[PDB]
Amino acid sequence: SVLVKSNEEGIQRVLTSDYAFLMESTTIEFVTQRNCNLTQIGGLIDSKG
Amino acid sequence: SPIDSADDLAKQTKIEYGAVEDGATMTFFKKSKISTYDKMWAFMSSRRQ
Repeated sequence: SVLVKSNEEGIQRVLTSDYAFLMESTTIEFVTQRNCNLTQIGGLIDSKG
Repeated sequence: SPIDSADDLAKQTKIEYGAVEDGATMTFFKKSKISTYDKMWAFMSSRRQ
């Protein structure tokens, strides 16, 4: 149900349903700079390089 | 509510908290599994930055 094969199908799932998608940091920055209907929650919870 | 209970710190999330990095305040809060102390360790490690 919540396990997503891709990135943009998760984008459509967070756009349509009552669903929260987890991306890392930078695609979050790209979709918040691009789309003004989406937002991030909290801070960076890890330090992956 | 007034925060005279230690469970009141687990109840709220607005008044944040920290501690000195000793293992009596960090490692002892990490292990020694008490549910409100699990909440304390979760808020300390999730807000470690």
